[PDB]
Amino acid sequence: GSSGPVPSRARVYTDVNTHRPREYWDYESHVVEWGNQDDYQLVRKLGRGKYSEVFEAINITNNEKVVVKILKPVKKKKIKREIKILENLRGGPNIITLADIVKDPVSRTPALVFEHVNNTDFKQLYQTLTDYDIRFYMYEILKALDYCHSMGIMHRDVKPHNVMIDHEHRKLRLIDWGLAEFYHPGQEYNVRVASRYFKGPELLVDYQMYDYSLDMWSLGCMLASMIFRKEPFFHGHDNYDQLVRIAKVLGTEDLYDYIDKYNIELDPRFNDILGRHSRKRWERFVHSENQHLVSPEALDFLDKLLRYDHQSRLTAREAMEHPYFYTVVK
Amino acid sequence: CRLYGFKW
Ligand SMILES: Nc1ncnc2c1ncn2[C@@H]1O[C@H](COP(=O)(O)OP(=O)(O)O)[C@@H](O)[C@H]1O
Ligand SMILES: [Mg+2]
Ligand SMILES: [Mg+2]
Repeated sequence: GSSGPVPSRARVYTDVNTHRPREYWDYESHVVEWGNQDDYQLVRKLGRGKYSEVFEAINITNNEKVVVKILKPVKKKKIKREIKILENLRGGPNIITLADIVKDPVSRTPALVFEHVNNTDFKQLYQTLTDYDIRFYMYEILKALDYCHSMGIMHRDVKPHNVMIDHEHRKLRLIDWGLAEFYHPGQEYNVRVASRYFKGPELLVDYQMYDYSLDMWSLGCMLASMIFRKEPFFHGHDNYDQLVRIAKVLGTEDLYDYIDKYNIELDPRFNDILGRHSRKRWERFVHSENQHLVSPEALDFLDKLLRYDHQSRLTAREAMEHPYFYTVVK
Repeated sequence: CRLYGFKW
């Protein structure tokens, strides 16, 4: 009716899940065949979150180094979703490989076993990357995103900690599919996804009928942080300040135009913190320490990712066609 | 020595 938000459809891969067998997207129907937890012995801790503890492990059956993601308690439904998405996407370009699924017989805590990537913490790696290296790795992330989008899946948590890079090998893997979801046209999704600094404006203004283009806003945040050496690029103290930090750079004219296009009801607590902002030029962030990473092609690409209107952003495949990537040896 | 069922 007249008070609804205006509906939205993905511009690309719109109907791909509609035309699949139901079992492809119906993760609640998925059945796990448990492996043998005794195959895996923990060697070292790698990472810990609200949802998981992650270890380097040895598969004692083949002496292979693996990674074990011990899942903190969440609905069984969410565990099947991450597993089904990983199985659907397994073998795709730069997608992490799920190797096994096991459970503690005592605590019943389930665990995902993955391909190991010999990551370098982004807080060390990114400040060492050349202009070439940034274009190269951005192109590798786009191969994963065009792949997962083409497979009807939105990642919904694109950020450095979910991008594993074995820099020795120039090997990149997009990991963490625990917040990923199947794109169905017209479906309203939870806006409480992604991480604050990488949340798209659609999530911050509570627009639920979003799509793959969310991941392209996140990727823009990563690119900005990289080329300008400013991590994170949009550093909000909360979801509301996050949109103010965005609006202070991209300006409020295109934001209000976005809110008006989709008839979004702005939470009226924005009424006193947002105001009106000029659109700044991407050149205000360029300086002696980062100028070697910045080019007209880089700023043009970033401008085409960081758009309020999700429908206006480059898709992953349109991004792969951008002049910024012409120098990447393919 | 064990954590969530896994041997060290
Ligand atoms: N295959 C892997 N190889 C190396 N490190 C990994 C791997 N998978 C996860 N990690 C590390 O563990 C962290 C948490 O794993 P992730 O899947 O992102 O869990 P969560 O959903 O809890 O964020 C990652 O940010 C990364 O540092
Ligand atoms: Mg993660
Ligand atoms: Mg996650």
